Amino acid sequence: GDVTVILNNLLEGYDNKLRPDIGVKPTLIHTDMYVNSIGPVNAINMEYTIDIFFAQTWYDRRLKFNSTIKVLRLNSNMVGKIWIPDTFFRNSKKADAHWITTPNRMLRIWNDGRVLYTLRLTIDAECQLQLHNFPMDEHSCPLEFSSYGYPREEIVYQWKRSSVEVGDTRSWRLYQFSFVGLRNTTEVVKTTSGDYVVMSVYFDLSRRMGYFTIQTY
Amino acid sequence: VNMDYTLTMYFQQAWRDKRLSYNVIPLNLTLDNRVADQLWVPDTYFLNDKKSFVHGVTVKNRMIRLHPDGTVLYGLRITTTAACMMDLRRYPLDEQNCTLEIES
Amino acid sequence: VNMDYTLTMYFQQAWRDKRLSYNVIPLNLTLDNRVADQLWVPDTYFLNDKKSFVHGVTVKNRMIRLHPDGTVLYGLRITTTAACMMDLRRYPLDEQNCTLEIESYGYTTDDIEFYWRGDDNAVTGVTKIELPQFSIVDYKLITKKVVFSTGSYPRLSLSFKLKRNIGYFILQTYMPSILITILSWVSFWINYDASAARVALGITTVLTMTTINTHLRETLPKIPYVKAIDMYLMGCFVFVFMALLEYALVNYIFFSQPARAAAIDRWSRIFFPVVFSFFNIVYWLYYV
Amino acid sequence: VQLQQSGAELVKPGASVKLSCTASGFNIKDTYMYWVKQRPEQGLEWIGRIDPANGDTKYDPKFQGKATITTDTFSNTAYLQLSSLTSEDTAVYYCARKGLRWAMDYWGQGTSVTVST
Amino acid sequence: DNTTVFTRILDRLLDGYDNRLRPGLGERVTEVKTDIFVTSFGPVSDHDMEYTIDVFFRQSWKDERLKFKGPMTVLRLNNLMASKIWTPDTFFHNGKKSVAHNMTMPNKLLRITEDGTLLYTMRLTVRAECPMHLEDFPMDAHACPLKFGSYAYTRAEVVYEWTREPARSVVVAEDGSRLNQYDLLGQTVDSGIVQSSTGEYVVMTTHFHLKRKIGYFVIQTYLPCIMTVILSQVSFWLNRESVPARTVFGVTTVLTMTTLSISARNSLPKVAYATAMDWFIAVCYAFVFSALIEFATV
Amino acid sequence: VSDHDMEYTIDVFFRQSWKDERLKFKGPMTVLRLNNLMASKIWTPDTFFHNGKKSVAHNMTMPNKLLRITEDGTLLYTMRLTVRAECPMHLEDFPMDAHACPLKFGSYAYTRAEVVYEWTREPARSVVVAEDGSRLNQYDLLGQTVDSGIVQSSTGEYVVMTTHFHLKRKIGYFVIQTYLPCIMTVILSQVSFWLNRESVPARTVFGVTTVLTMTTLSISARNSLPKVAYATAMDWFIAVCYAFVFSALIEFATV
Amino acid sequence: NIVMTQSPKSMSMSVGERVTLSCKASEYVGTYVSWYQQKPEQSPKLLIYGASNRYTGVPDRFTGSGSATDFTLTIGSVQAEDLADYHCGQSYSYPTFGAGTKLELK
Ligand SMILES: *[C@@H]1O[C@H](CO)[C@@H](O[C@@H]2O[C@H](CO)[C@@H](O[C@@H]3O[C@H](CO[C@H]4O[C@H](CO[C@H]5O[C@H](CO)[C@@H](O)[C@H](O)[C@@H]5O[C@H]5O[C@H](CO)[C@@H](O)[C@H](O)[C@@H]5O)[C@@H](O)[C@H](O[C@H]5O[C@H](CO)[C@@H](O)[C@H](O)[C@@H]5O)[C@@H]4O)[C@@H](O)[C@H](O[C@H]4O[C@H](CO)[C@@H](O)[C@H](O)[C@@H]4O[C@H]4O[C@H](CO)[C@@H](O)[C@H](O)[C@@H]4O[C@H]4O[C@H](CO)[C@@H](O)[C@H](O)[C@@H]4O)[C@@H]3O)[C@H](O)[C@H]2NC(C)=O)[C@H](O)[C@H]1NC(C)=O
Ligand SMILES: CCCCCCCCCCCCCCCCCCCC(=O)O[C@H](COC(=O)CCCCCCCCCCCCCC)COP(=O)(O)OCCN
Ligand SMILES: CCCCCCCCCCCCCCCCCCCC(=O)O[C@H](COC(=O)CCCCCCCCCCCCCC)COP(=O)(O)OCCN
Ligand SMILES: *[C@@H]1O[C@H](CO)[C@@H](O[C@@H]2O[C@H](CO)[C@@H](O[C@@H]3O[C@H](CO)[C@@H](O)[C@H](O)[C@@H]3O)[C@H](O)[C@H]2NC(C)=O)[C@H](O)[C@H]1NC(C)=O
Ligand SMILES: *[C@@H]1O[C@H](CO)[C@@H](O[C@@H]2O[C@H](CO)[C@@H](O[C@@H]3O[C@H](CO)[C@@H](O)[C@H](O)[C@@H]3O)[C@H](O)[C@H]2NC(C)=O)[C@H](O)[C@H]1NC(C)=O
Ligand SMILES: *[C@@H]1O[C@H](CO)[C@@H](O[C@@H]2O[C@H](CO)[C@@H](O)[C@H](O)[C@H]2NC(C)=O)[C@H](O)[C@H]1NC(C)=O
Ligand SMILES: C[C@]12CC[C@H](OS(=O)(=O)O)CC1=CC[C@@H]1[C@@H]2CC[C@]2(C)C(=O)CC[C@@H]12
Ligand SMILES: *[C@@H]1O[C@H](CO)[C@@H](O)[C@H](O)[C@H]1NC(C)=O
Ligand SMILES: *[C@@H]1O[C@H](CO)[C@@H](O)[C@H](O)[C@H]1NC(C)=O
Repeated sequence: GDVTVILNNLLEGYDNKLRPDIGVKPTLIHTDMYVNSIGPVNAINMEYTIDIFFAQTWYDRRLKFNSTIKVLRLNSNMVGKIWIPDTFFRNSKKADAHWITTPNRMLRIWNDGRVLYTLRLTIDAECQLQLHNFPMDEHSCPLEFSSYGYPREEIVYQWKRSSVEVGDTRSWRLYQFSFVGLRNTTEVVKTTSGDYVVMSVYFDLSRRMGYFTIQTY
Repeated sequence: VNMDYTLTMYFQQAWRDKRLSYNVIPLNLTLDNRVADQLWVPDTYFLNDKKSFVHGVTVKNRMIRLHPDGTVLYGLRITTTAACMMDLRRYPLDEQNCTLEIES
Repeated sequence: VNMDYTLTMYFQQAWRDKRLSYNVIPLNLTLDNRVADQLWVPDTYFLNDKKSFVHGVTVKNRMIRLHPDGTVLYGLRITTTAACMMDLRRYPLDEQNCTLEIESYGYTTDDIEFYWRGDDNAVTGVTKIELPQFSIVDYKLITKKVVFSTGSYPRLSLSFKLKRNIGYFILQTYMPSILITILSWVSFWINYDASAARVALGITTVLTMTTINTHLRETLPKIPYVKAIDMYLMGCFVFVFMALLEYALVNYIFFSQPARAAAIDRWSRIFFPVVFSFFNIVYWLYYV
Repeated sequence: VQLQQSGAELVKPGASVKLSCTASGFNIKDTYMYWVKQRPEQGLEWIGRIDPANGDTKYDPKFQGKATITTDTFSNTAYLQLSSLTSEDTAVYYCARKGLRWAMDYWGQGTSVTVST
Repeated sequence: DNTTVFTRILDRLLDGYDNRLRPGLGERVTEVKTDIFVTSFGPVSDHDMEYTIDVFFRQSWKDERLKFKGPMTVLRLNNLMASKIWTPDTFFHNGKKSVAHNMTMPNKLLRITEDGTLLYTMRLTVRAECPMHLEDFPMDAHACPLKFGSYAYTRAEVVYEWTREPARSVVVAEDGSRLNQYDLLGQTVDSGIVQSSTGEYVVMTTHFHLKRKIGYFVIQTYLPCIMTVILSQVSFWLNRESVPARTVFGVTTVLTMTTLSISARNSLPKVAYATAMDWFIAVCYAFVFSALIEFATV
Repeated sequence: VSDHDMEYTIDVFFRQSWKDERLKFKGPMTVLRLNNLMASKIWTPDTFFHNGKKSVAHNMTMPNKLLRITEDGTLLYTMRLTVRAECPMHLEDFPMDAHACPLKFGSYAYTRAEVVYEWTREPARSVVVAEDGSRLNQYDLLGQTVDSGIVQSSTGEYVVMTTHFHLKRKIGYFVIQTYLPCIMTVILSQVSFWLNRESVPARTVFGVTTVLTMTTLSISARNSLPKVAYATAMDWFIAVCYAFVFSALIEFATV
Repeated sequence: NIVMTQSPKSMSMSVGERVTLSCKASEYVGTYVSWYQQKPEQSPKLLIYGASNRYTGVPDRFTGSGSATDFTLTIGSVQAEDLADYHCGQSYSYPTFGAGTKLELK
């Protein structure tokens, strides 16, 4: 009906290569998560699998419409036509989105340009476990993400108050360890390209004794 | 056993394209990584790699940043399984010399 | 362990499209393999495949070939890892039979018709297949019309019959157990006064047998029934255990009456090989 | 949205009665159509359902052969025909359509059949 | 020359169609009638606590923008037309790595009925998660779930529903059982609503009840354990003068029990509680150790 | 060279060159060293390896390809690709065998009447091997041997370019892992004869342990090779050593 | 055939008190138990579709409570027009209803 007209007017004269406010101010991106399950923490490879629902929300004054409908709710068919920040996880050995049956993505464009972009991820993050005190050892190892090409002067990330929210913590594949808590952190790193805003989520794992108690002791 | 090593790097190249030169604005443009399919980028390959891939989450992990004088800055995030033959005649008191060769 | 098998084939299909009919040039056109993305090709899929791919070096290995009357030929070079559910109740003396079901996905039987071209020379290159373990005994081509809740779709089936070779297993797992039993039999020619020698024999033999068994089971999946090799190993272990318990029975009544002990040792020397040969013969006649 | 059943019937024992249920407000090809009987002062009882898009009809094991359910997509009607009836099935027959969670949201009004002489 | 008229029909269908808008965007909640046909229940990986399942995932909604009037009633179109229309974005809530088959062409289907009722089936290989409580190993029974819902569409927009009676929706083929270790008993479907930070979503659930087969564990753990215990108790009928014989019996039986415990614990995931087989092996170890202690006392 | 799969990996620079008269040009330059995406807009032969299993065409960072259009229409098209080809082996002389692993490649869909292949240089000097280009841990590459032939499929009559790589296994590893322990076990079993006859437990232990060791060794040594249905040479050696050991045990029993 | 044992058979209760009805299924019925309210000389009206989901137009004093086999219908402040039969019917399989509970005022 008229939603087609709105969607056509939003993409007329739209360049998805230019971040919103390209020459004015940095783009503030609010990031949230939802940890489905923290997969097996195998110490041999110093890695651990995690499955999350990464949500990024920012303001785009170009996707600003004026109609009776307040919010436009869209699937992954319009994600490749607007600007999308290039958030990558700096400590992920191998990670990939989900594509069955349709690309697991969500795009919600509010009335004042506020965009929400949500996707499903399975990240094999890396953390060098200090294997002293084994098997009576406790680790707290992170998941770090930041923009790739945009330095601190262009893209600034910022946690929400209730950003990271774990699930049930019971149907997870944490066999040898036990989830005890988490904490979010924001810092600034220096690279050959520029200064980047690096966000981190630290998960605290405590190795529960058992398997080793009955396997070797 | 496989005689190879795996490394993850931020491979970055910098050339000067006199066609992508502008002077009306003074800032360094950082375009979306989808414009790297419309520009010219050098055909750099690693000779002794076996399996390689540019990370692709949440987008294709590459940067393409122009400068007002034409300088193009093109970065990737690669994970190469470079092959290096090892001489184990003094195992385990041995020193391996594993290299990575970058060629056009 | 995965109950699958990988086969590489040159899969060719031939239909008749009247829209691709030309009567100007008299030669059978052979176009680049990229024009197949602009024609109609049937939606054929293998029902029992798990991981397959068209070889893509140096190009996508496919052939498209028109004819001046509309006939289209369309070949691919596929490598399917089909699923092969095996009944291992006779392993390793077993003959397997697992198929390759070729069905059309979208089009019912009132929209497409599958048929082997030649109907007996359709599948070639089977008598040149040299497997390291099995050996193709027979192959059959079938034509059916399966029924799902969305219609009745055509189906072709290509079925092999692989008979497993027994040389490797006779070499690796039957002979060591047989020779371990022969060694266990030596414990009867030793005098019954020797308590360490005979015990050493019987205990080393027992442990050896059981370890061999456990190791042999690591190469197979968690199959809940008793294979043939498992039956042989259990019989050999029973024979070893009986030898050890016959030395123990001799050692029990040795001090009381050595005549009975010597008689039992003679009877064992005579009747362990006889019972073992009888069991071995009935085994190799029940399975072969 | 509005299901109109037939009127009351006074049928002799040993005959066949065909009750009609006209659906106004929707198309019967979208949902199923259940037929329910209820004897006086007793619980509801299922007779059978029909999928008007195909014609697949399922019946209660104790109603198989006695009743048959047909449809008419042009007039959006469901017909229930009682093949052979005794003097005991003097109940009230309701016509219902399946709802959201497989419930029967919209019922008919009831054609109270009567078997006597 | 039906090709031209059917091309005209298709071009009229897609003329003025927006595949970014669900059918009935303003005045309706889309009703997706799903269905599943399990062609083969794959092997339940006990190490990863996952399981594979090969399905014919069927969906069917009502699109009023795809009404036509021609010679045919049902348009059995190609799987490439399904990308130019709106199709629900059903994702599996617990699937780990699902693949959609592309041999030899995309294994999909699309039948557009004349009144707009669509039908869209896919052939999937879902590797879902089956959390297991291995406290009765190897006499345990599991209920492996399969939850699928919509992404980006809350409950006020896209509601899912089974297409037949919920008891007859999930069908399993007769010969489709790649289970070598377990034994599939039956399915059990259910429909609920999950809250979230974004909205309320409809979630369809399907549990496949399993039951492990104890034959292999019997053969490879319980028989060797019992035989070792017997071989150990044999050391009591030997005379007291033969010390080395009984010492060999005891030591070798203790070593055999140790290696049996080791080989029995390797099959299971690295779990941090004690299973039933663990208790059996502990008791057999206690018996052999007590036999050795009794011989030492004698 | 993987012995279990009877396959071998190779990493080549596949160069091809034909003459397309539709690409004649006269300009300031003689040759045009164009990108690798221009090669997707012209005709390029569809060469495939008749005995390849899973070959990859490297595209790191860009697609690894090369296209040079000479001014007279002559094209040069080079690819960099890893081929995982098949190599059926006859292991009756294991571990003292020698193989000739082939690399056959021809065209797909173009018969002999349409596309014919040839070597660019002399057939002896075509397939070149780099000096430091050898990842053979166990084997030893002797030399290449090329040939051209004509095969017949169900579709037509094609031209097949064959290349054999002559390999010769190194016995160094198998000596120390199988033949030395077997010989040492045989010697250890023959030591039992020099012991005194009044020491039954010692000689019995010798015999039973030597037999157990021989059994474990015969099981371990077979694990390396694929499950073939004939007896290799190492298997014959192991069988003879097992014979000797068992005969020594039976000689102690007789004594 | 799934049978639904509904309890009690017939209850009498005064105005304004909380009341509860129980419906125990024989086999498994996930949440496909519906509650219908049939007033005398009328057709049954759907109250609770699925377990614990009021139908459009149902007062908030009706509440469902679901499980695998046991289901409950609780009415809160009971008014004077709630004197009718209350049938529970599963739909996980071919629909089978319960016997119904004659609610009464006293
Ligand atoms: C070296 O060579 C390598 C091999 O060539 C090469 O890898 C290839 O890279 C390219 C580019 O990076 C990949 O192509 C992209 O893939 C994206 C997603 O990839 C995932 O999925 C593919 C499989 O793709 C199927 O499934 C998706 C999801 O359903 C479909 O969207 C696809 O179309 C495709 O569907 C077909 O196949 C199905 C069977 O699988 C059928 O069922 C179906 O019916 C179709 O027939 C996987 O293979 C990927 O795995 C690989 O990549 C991951 C990355 O992490 C690796 O980890 C992994 O190991 C594998 O390597 C992965 O899982 C596509 O989304 C993408 O297409 C979009 O983008 C392009 C460019 O922007 C658009 O032009 C295009 O139109 C698509 O955009 C539309 O759709 C998106 C949906 O999100 C919309 O948001 C967007 O707005 C747009 O919609 C608009 O247009 C639509 C029409 O296009 C229209 O319908 C809409 O309405 C709207 O108008 C692109 O295809 C390719 O997959 C890789 N291949 C392999 C084998 O990896 C590698 O890069 C090379 N290296 C270098 C250094 O160069
Ligand atoms: C339903 C059964 C479930 C039980 C679970 C485990 C049980 C283990 C197996 C049974 C234990 C003993 C069996 C019964 C006792 C034997 C009867 C005669 C022995 C006897 O007379 O008692 C003294 C103890 O000897 C002995 O028998 C010494 C050994 C007994 C215990 C040794 C401790 C071993 C610890 C095992 C655990 C270690 C690892 C576990 C993971 C001998 O001498 P006396 O002079 O005192 O007799 C006094 C008279 N003259
Ligand atoms: C159960 C106990 C086990 C535990 C430990 C056992 C062994 C430890 C004993 C320590 C001392 C042993 C002495 C060994 C010296 C070094 C062994 C390296 C062998 C080796 O790799 O040489 C290959 C020579 O190939 C050849 O041509 C050699 C093959 C011919 C071997 C002849 C065998 C001797 C038979 C006569 C024995 C007489 C018995 C008494 C009657 C190399 O080969 P490459 O391919 O790397 O190239 C290079 C030249 N070829
Ligand atoms: C799954 O199988 C289907 C069909 O076999 C594949 O579809 C094919 O995908 C390729 C690449 O996207 C298409 O080629 C493209 O054609 C466009 C012109 O429309 C051109 O601009 C592009 O540069 C590219 O050459 C091809 O047309 C298409 N074929 C069909 C019949 O749709 C699909 O890629 C396969 N997916 C996977 C993951 O293997
Ligand atoms: C391997 O296993 C397959 C699967 O069981 C065997 O296929 C079966 O072959 C027989 C004989 O060709 C088929 O019987 C035929 O049935 C039709 C039914 O009308 C009848 O007209 C024929 O005269 C014949 O009786 C049987 O249907 C077929 N199985 C299925 C499921 O269709 C195959 O024979 C086995 N052997 C080999 C070497 O593959
Ligand atoms: C996640 O990040 C937010 C933002 O940094 C943290 O919220 C702050 O919490 C501290 C103490 O709890 C307050 O003093 C601040 O006022 C909060 N800031 C905002 C913007 O709300 C939150 O604590 C972090 N979560 C953790 C560490 O678990
Ligand atoms: C031979 C065995 C038992 C099995 C083990 O032998 S091993 O070759 O497998 O380690 C350990 C071992 C060492 C000492 C051996 C013993 C068997 C019994 C013996 C001969 C006695 O009466 C006195 C010395 C004893
Ligand atoms: C652009 O990058 C160059 C490289 O260091 C830097 O000197 C210059 O300041 C940058 N431009 C701006 C506007 O910061
Ligand atoms: C085309 O193919 C047919 C069948 O293979 C053959 O009979 C005919 O001669 C071919 N045409 C030409 C021009 O070779």
